[PDB]
Amino acid sequence: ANQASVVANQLIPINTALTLVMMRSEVVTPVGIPAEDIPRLVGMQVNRAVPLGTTLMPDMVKGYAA
Repeated sequence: ANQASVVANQLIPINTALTLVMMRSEVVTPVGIPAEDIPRLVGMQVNRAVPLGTTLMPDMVKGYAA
């Protein structure tokens, strides 16, 4: 119904370490990384450029394991 995922709040350049300003929470389909995980995502690097509005998927974050 409303499992919310992490969505890019701005273009996140390749290899950027994620900061709080970059991540918003939205109910999107397909479902991505749960919005509850935004704390854990801080400081983790993205392995591809992530355009504004894209859902962050598990495979996009180096070192992400849930």
